[PDB]
Amino acid sequence: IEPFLRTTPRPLRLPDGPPCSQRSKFLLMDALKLSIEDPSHEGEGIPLYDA
Amino acid sequence: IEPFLRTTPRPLRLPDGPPCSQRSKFLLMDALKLSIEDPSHEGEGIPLYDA
Repeated sequence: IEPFLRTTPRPLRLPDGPPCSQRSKFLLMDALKLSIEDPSHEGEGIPLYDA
Repeated sequence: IEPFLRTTPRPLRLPDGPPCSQRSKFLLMDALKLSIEDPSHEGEGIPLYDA
């Protein structure tokens, strides 16, 4: 058993290289939306005409 | 020339018979509406889908 002291743990060594790139399926914080208002008398509109 | 005094004119004689009936092409004072609101994105809606 080797004892685990307050000086034993070391930081994780992150790899080197060129910076990572986005891989999500859609934009997260850079997304821009075009918005419209749909009053009560709409129910469920076909996604194509909403676009 | 026969003079026209304040006792000469007589009221028009309206005809007799059963009471007259409506002949307008749409209801005037008995009409009822089914209404929907529209903001600004419904600009030129097809009259069939509005109905």
